Amino acid sequence: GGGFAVNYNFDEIIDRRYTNAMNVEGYKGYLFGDADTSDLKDNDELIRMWVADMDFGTPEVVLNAIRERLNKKILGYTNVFGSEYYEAFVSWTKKRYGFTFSQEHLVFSHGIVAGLIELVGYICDKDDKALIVTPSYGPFKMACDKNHISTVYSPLINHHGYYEIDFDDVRKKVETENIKLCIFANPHNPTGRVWSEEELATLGQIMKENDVWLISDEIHCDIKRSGQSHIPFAKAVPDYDKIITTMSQSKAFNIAGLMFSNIIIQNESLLKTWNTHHFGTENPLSVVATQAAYEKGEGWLQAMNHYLDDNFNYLADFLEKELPHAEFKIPEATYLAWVDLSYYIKESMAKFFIKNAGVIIEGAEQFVHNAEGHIRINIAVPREVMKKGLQKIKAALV
Amino acid sequence: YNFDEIIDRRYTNAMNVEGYKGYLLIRMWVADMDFGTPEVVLNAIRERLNKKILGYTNVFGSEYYEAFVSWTKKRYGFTFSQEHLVFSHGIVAGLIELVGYICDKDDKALIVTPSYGPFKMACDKNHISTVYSPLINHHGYYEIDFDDVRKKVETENIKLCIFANPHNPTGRVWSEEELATLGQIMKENDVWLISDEIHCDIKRSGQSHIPFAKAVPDYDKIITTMSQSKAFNIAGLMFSNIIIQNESLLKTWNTHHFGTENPLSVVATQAAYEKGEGWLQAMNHYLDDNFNYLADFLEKELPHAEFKIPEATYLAWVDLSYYIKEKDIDESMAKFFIKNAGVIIEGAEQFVHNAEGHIRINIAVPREVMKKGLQKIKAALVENLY
Ligand SMILES: Cc1ncc(COP(=O)(O)O)c(C/N=C2\CONC2=O)c1O
Ligand SMILES: Cc1ncc(COP(=O)(O)O)c(C/N=C2\CONC2=O)c1O
Repeated sequence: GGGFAVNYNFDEIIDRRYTNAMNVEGYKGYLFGDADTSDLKDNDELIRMWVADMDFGTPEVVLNAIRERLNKKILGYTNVFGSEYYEAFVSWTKKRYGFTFSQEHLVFSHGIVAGLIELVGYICDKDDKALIVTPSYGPFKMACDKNHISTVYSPLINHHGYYEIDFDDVRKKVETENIKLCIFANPHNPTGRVWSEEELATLGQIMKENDVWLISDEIHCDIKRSGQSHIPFAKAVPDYDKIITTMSQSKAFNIAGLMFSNIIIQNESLLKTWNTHHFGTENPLSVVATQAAYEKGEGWLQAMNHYLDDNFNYLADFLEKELPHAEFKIPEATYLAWVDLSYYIKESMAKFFIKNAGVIIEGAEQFVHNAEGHIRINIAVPREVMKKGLQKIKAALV
Repeated sequence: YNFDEIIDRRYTNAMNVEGYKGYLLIRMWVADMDFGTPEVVLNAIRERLNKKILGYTNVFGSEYYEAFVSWTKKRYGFTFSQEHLVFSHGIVAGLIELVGYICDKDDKALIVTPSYGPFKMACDKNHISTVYSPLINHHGYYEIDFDDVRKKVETENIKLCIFANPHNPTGRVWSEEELATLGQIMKENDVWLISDEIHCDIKRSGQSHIPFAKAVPDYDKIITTMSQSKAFNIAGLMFSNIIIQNESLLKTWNTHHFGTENPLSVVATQAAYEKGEGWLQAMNHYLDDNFNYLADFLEKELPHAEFKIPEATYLAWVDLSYYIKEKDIDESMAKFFIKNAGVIIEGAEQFVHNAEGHIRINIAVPREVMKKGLQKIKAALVENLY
């Protein structure tokens, strides 16, 4: 059955020390690069609310699938054979979004950023340009950089944390610049928008009219407030084979470390390129984990989302009371809160909050453009941890 | 340990079982083992699952480095610097990336042949042309043609040599003298060398491994790749070591490399270094006994085949030229043996060049499986021969 009867405990404090977790160990390198961080007090017991992995356990249904695979004793060369994996994945997309795609069109990457890097290389020639809306998940730009593809930004319009696409701006840029590709988060990181069919259709008709490819990164699509629906870009715009879809269970099931992602490529030419040029076999533990999420993970994921919704409600009340000049809207999707602290801001905000709050967040410097004065707070943590972090953030701003 | 155990590989999406009607029944083909990954490794992965979260991971601090370098020191007297250790998702992914950084459009790569095929495919993926130096064959004992290598390096724009130490498919464990001589050629011509040492811990009693960078310590363009994937039967975990001693290339890697690591892959690999030596020694003893049977079997039952016990690997390289000519076999020997023996092997076609007439037999299998496979191979060859 679907996992609805089990009581889960999202309040559980799970120790992440001595696990080589980037969340615990690697904030200085990620946030500050090669810069000197000697001014940071090494012995600060930091509350982690930065990188997008969860402090909630990967559900036992997923972990038990990995255990059963280990019991088969050999961890040799693996690939996705037959149709069982495909059937599990398309069953999920059909059921949840009315989205179907052919088995031939499904290929695999070792995480979605690796997929983006490879895709951009195949799609874009040296003098082609890519468009992103801003603020943006940073690896969308890094994937272009890695391929020597220049990026153009279209800043989203912001009303008090409710963001929308400036279609006039996108259209102008697509028409006047050599834009070959748009990389797009549906739903959006860091703003949390769940795009409507109408928004996606409007963007799709700009892309079709201008022969622009669009990669829809839907990795956050199953993390959303109760009652929200997700519409895949390729469902909203079903008449264009240059929409590529990326989805995984990494975010939803807290298995980013397993590096196994779905890429749906509807363009026969690009698919041939992928098929003949893509190198890599698959990790058996990663594939069994992901398949287990699709087949068995429904109940747990619902419970996780319900708990997150209560965390967002607490956060909203907390900000209203304790930081009334901050601006926040509960996002429609993701476990990431985007908070405008422009009023309180008088060095990078990530450095500020580590030094002055003992809290690790992400700031404007992590989101490319159009992010001034904001932080991103990861609240996929026990409510008690979130409370402690919010208290420290508040103390530092006042 | 019970290396005789028959482990079911069906319903595990294993290439070895599902893929052979695609890469081109008793399975003796692709290089993973039918021996279980050792419990000391599996139990490390189980312990890591008990920590509940499988999030973003990298190699932090020095415990991994300490484990790996203690292994290389103990076993080969080889040490290297922590700063020079980076990671790839398997060695072929690492080769593809390294070739891209090292070589430009009109640089060529050199490989000795016969070769592991992905050495050439790593060059093809980077649009780098490959040049072949055929090894010299003395009745299944292979040697480098130093005259040929010297010529090719001097008279063509060879930027990189990709080298297997020990060698696949011939099994050669190169001597200090061989490595020193080859290294000096490369040093004098300013040629990068990638020494792929993935088979280095699978070797006969009485054979000792010398890393290329140990034999040739004063040339910083020797790159070493090592893994526990072959030795511990964990190729599915896709996690590999690369030792880059050249500061410019290391800077390029650190700036341009993308990827995090799989926590289950890292724990597994670290466990093999920290706890694996006893199982590995036992496995090697059992493999040696498989080779002794194979050598006896071929001498008695297929006397026209040419075969030498390989110094390393679990892979037997067998010249069947005599039989192919006498029978006028006009299909690949992998098709021949699937159809006529019900045995899957790798034919000459998988090994780039200088391979015609040979097959490669994987004998990292229970001894009774190997015996059954060798019986069927022999029967298909001697049918209607005197
Ligand atoms: C839009 C988007 N695409 C792709 C990825 C990568 O997912 P993977 O396949 O690597 O699991 C992320 C991860 N979000 C990152 C992780 O750290 N903070 C973030 O926002 C993301 O937000
Ligand atoms: C010399 C050499 N290098 C690298 C690899 C790749 O190892 P990975 O990092 O992927 O574990 C192999 C695997 N040998 C292959 C595997 O199948 N048949 C063969 O000959 C090999 O022989």
